[PDB]
Amino acid sequence: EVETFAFQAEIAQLMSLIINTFYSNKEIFLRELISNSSDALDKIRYESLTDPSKLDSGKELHINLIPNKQDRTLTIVDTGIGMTKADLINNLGTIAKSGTKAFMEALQAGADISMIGQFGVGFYSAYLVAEKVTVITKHNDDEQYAWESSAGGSFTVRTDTGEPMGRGTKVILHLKEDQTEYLEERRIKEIVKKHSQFIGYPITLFVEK
Ligand SMILES: CCCCn1c(Cc2cc(OC)c(OC)c(OC)c2Cl)nc2c(N)ncnc21
Repeated sequence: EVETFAFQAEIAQLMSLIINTFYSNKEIFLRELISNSSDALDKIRYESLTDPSKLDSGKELHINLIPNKQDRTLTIVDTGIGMTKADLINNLGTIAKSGTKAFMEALQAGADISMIGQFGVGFYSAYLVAEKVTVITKHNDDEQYAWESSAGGSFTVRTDTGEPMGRGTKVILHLKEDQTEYLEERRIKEIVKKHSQFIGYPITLFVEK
């Protein structure tokens, strides 16, 4: 069964703001996702010091950027800690609620959208460039799941019967028609070099085709 949930009002409201505000500097969505991945890889690495069995789902700690012009997707892959079902449905949105208030407050005071990351809600910057985001994730303690939202105030969760991923997270950005620049190799390299040059894991930019 695919299950459908309502975002908290405040989260829905943030997402509409990100979709609706005029803001040209959309490229910062990629460092927000990569930094989420880097945080997630730090977590698993730390947890495995006191529990080496946590890496039985895979030792390699890395980030892949995968463009696909044919599906119009950019996918951000990591082998970090992953998320559980309770993360996806409840936990993450509960934390996200206060970062959302603070972010929204700071924007009136003239902070700008590029600062979303300081408020723990940088994931939603994905909606600057994506018409739909699909999140595939596998935590050690749990099953593999697919979360997916086109905003509009709802999200879905189902158990994923697709490829098994070992441990980690794929964020599949289904790009808006006029955002296909983020599928171009030189563009991605440029942004990674500009905003994400000091990440402590290998980041592989896959090329087509
Ligand atoms: C915000 C901290 C943790 C959530 N998280 C995120 C960011 C994130 C945050 C969310 O809430 C604020 C969120 O809920 C809609 C989310 O969706 C599945 C993701 Cl994807 N990315 C990763 C990742 N690559 N690996 C592990 N955990 C992640």
